Amino acid sequence: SNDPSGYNPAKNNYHPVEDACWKPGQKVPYLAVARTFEKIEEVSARLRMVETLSNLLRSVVALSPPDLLPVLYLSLNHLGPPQQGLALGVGDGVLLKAVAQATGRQLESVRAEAAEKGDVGLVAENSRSTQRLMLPPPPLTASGVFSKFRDIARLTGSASTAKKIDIIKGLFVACRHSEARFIARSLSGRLRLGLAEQSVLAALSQAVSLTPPGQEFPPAMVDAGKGKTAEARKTWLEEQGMILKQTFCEVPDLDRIIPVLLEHGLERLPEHCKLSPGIPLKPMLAHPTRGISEVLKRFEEAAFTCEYKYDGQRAQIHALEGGEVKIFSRNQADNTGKYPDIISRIPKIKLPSVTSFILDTEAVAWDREKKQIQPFQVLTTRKRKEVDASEIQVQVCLYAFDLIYLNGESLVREPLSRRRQLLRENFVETEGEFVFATSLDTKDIEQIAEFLEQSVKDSCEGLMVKTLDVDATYEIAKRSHNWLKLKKDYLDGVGDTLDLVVIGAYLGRGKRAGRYGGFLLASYDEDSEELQAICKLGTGFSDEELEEHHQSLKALVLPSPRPYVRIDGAVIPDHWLDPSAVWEVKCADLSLSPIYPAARGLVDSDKGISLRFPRFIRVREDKQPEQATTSAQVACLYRKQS
DNA sequence: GCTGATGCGTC
DNA sequence: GTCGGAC
DNA sequence: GTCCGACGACGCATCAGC
Ligand SMILES: *OP(=O)(O)OC[C@H]1O[C@@H](n2cnc3c(N)ncnc32)[C@H](O)[C@@H]1O
Ligand SMILES: [Mg+2]
Ligand SMILES: [Mg+2]
Ligand SMILES: [Mg+2]
Ligand SMILES: [Mg+2]
Repeated sequence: SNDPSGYNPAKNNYHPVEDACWKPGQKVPYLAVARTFEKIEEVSARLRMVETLSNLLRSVVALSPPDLLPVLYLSLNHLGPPQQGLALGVGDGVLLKAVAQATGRQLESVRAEAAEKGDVGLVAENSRSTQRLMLPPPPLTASGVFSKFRDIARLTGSASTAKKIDIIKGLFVACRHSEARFIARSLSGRLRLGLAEQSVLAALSQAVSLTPPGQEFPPAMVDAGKGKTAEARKTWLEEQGMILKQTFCEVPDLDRIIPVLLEHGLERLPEHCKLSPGIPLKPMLAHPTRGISEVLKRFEEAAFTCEYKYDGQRAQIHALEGGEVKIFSRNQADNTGKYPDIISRIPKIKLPSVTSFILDTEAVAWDREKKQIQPFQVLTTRKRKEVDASEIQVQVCLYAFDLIYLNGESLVREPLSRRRQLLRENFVETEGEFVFATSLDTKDIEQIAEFLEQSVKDSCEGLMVKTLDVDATYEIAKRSHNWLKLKKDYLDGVGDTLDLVVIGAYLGRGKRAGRYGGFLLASYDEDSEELQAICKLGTGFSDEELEEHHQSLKALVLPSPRPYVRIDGAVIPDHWLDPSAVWEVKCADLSLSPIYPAARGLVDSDKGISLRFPRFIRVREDKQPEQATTSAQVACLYRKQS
């Protein structure tokens, strides 16, 4: 109704009409979204973030229903449904170049300031635009910005980058107040509100519950909870929240959900949006566990099963009523074109009485000559888009462990004991092509230990543990991490541990802004008496330990690298460090690296060795660089993985 | 027609 | 993928 | 326990520059 600069979606007694900063039917100003982002990032309690976002959404619902879908995508920093594959194709380099041109500054200067500040958003908004005339263009709108993000993403092929930069410069030219900050963070893929998919869904269910869509204007019902006690209100909002969450888990597509929501309302939503083959769904996830004893603590007395945890890529296989077959990744991306070989074997895995299904499987590289699982790295050499069956060279075996839908029946609310039985009886195993995950039903600690040892001997990461009947459904909305993963490298006394030298530091971004966010590490090659970069490291240390690292490594900063340090193709550190600090580092496995020089020539002529899932464990004050893990030791640890 | 840098999606 | 912080 | 965003290696896919 006035100036969006003063918009406060965090105010007390927020009124969706009277406190909006735009008029009924008007397009939602982008500045309204930006001020909402400001108020969100100012707080740390999710519940406060959700109310703030809910207030904006209620104003959108009340005043400008068509902008709901854009505003939600801007809030998630998504371009659309994950199975459609839209991607910006920008990257820091392009974004920074656009900021340079827009502000008429040198690229190197913008790059150095972004790194120093740990944030592109502040650089893009604390500098004015040269192309801007005396008369600014019209103010940006939420849907307008979203459509421009989509335009950027749809630009492909030769000469597309320059067209992308033009759109980005136009946006920065039209920005006001804090707008440029959130445009830039969105384009860089680092919106970092502290609020994401789960909080957005909560704000959306809260908003449509309190301010129903479909009302004649002016809406008679602006706050549908005002007539309820505080406790009844909270119970009601939690129930409505679960209706939305469970539907979205089954159909994580806002293009489908939002129109239904505006037309029929939330309570009728499940009737219109149901789980079905051909629509990807959210997969069930797992929590790590320390050991067998913790497994018994979380599962108490409930019977459970242990399954090999195969080291491949999750594949959600959909067989539609009528024959069509789709395959999706754990992030709902369409991998159908990547697996022509699997699509052709579907008739061979399902009994003829199966008319439709959704299977939960692990695609694993398989050596047909040796009849043996192959490592995850081999699997990754497969082509991704538009693959022809004849050209496949790395074969895949599917390891199936769950069944989510069969013959028209959703199994989401059924216990695993029944889902597994339907999987085992209606599908056919073929060695090297499609098999059921090796499993063990027991409560005996001794058997479980031997079974965990055996899973590793059989080329697996460890064990997956799942209840059979108690809280054993596939309802992600109730618990997304219902399963437990047990790997050996989670244990304190098990796993490959290395002592590596810190040779560089990278300036932190976001939460790490103003300090180091990552470090470059090296092993010691005793033949050439050089330090060879082996991996980067950015997790495992607490906020306190990280502040100590910054204090302790600041005397070691060097203007130039030492001659006996070799990094080859690794990212050049922002700060070179005199080799001195030695840290203990844990990884899940060692891999052959196309960029790191550590141990190059000892296991492969061209490739050195790096670490899979590295994490900081502790400082090794009792170790000098000469006593750090050697490149020969690295090579020996890699060979031991057979 | 080719290549290095790098985006993007696996983990 | 692992991890720690805030709730 | 949930939710979130810091950060990791790696390989195919993509495109400015040649
Ligand atoms: O390490 P993480 O949390 O990503 O592990 C979960 C992934 O493990 C894969 N996987 C392999 N074998 C199984 C079984 N038997 N059951 C469940 N998941 C399994 C999946 O790809 C999963 O995302
Ligand atoms: Mg950097
Ligand atoms: Mg895995
Ligand atoms: Mg730690
Ligand atoms: Mg590129």
